[PDB]
Amino acid sequence: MTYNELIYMVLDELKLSSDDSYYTPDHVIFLLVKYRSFLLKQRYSDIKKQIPDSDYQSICLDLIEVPAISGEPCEGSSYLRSKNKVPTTMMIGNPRVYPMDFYQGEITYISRDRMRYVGYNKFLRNIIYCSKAPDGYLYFKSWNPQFLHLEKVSFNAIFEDAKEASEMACPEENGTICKLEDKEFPIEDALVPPLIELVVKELRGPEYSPKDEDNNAKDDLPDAR
Amino acid sequence: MTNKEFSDGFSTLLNSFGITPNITLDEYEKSTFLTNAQEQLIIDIYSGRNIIYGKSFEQTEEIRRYLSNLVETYETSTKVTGKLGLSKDSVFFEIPQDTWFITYEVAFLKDSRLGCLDGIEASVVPLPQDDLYRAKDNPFRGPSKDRVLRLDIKSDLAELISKYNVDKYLMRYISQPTPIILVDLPDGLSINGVSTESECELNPVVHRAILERAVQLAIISKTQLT
Repeated sequence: MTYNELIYMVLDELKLSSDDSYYTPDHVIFLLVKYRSFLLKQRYSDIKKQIPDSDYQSICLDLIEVPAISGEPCEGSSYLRSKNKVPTTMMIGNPRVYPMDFYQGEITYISRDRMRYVGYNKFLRNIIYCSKAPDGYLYFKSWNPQFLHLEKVSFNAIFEDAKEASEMACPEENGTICKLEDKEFPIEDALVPPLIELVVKELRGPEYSPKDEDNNAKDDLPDAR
Repeated sequence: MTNKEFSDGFSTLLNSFGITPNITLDEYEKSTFLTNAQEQLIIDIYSGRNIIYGKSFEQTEEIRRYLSNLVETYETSTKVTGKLGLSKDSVFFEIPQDTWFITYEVAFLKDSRLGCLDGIEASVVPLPQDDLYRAKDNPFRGPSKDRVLRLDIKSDLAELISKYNVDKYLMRYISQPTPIILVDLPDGLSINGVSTESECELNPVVHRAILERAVQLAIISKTQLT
């Protein structure tokens, strides 16, 4: 399913069809993207369960070599990093950075804290490690100077913001899908009816609430105007 | 009832040329009031606003048998070329010019992008202009292989917004009734553009209801200042 189908299901359940409606489809996109992460955490955080393939998305990143701090000699070895800021993954799925082929290569996505201290094991000196720095970029680290030649990776994970990771979606065979509404929403069908129910409950009450409608330099909500 | 019977029964009901006070009308006023009663009655019946029936266009066999003789079906494949619409995939079709209300309305699609669903009979959904912007991208209420959006515009036109090409336009409407003219009118006079005698085309069942409504209209006409 696509963003369009979910959005218009929510709108039609709410009957927000007129262009002169207070709650636009943008409210629907916001609520859908947040309630998706809410439901996924509620279902896949208590105890470890199988996560379907629908909850995931693949972003494609372009890597650039950057200094550790600045251009000094003693400031440590350089890191690669994605050109643009990367979405934050949830901790419920199977995050994986792969070199444009999911079935090959070993690039390990680890925590920020762990990546401070990796590769000291002599047999793990050739493994590329990944983490999202507080800067918001995906930083790469390894002890094997060959890693700095890496130019492109794809990252598959259950990203915490469907909109961000869908905007960073990888080019399809036909070409890029410009409109977000024509892209595919990241959620299993078994979680779609609950998601629609939660969003529709969220906006049902506000839909029929009064407005401060008189232009009279006055607050008109206490009078239910 | 025939025109002679309309006239005679109408005179009898008004007690024309009786000893008590009464009303005598010319055949032209009989035609005027009978036509007004006819159109008012059938509009009220279509809209369901008649208290005596309280029923809509095809909601019972009674109303079916009343307005069965006004429903006409129309086909057209000619598209008006030069017009301004609210969508690139918008085509315009002319209305038969005698329509009052469109009750059934259908479009046939001929597009190579429809696979083996060519000629799919698509329902024409009349949409308000508020809903149009948010219905263009609707995948459940917008244009599709099974949906066409129709908007009324000036010059008696129908803007059909469709995702696929529209070749034909099938429609069923309530038609203009032939007025009730009881006498060939002199030069200059006419009712609904008709000058000669013109018999009611509805069923004989509703002719008497038309008669009593015409009588009440005449009484109101002659007794609205007294």
